[PDB]
Amino acid sequence: VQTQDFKTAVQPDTNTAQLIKTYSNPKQRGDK
Repeated sequence: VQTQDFKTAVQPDTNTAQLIKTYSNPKQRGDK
């Protein structure tokens, strides 16, 4: 899972979110 370019109030790059993204959306690019 790729990290986002920068953090946002609505979308923080939390470890829990990245763990959920493994099965929810593993193909997200992360390029804003």
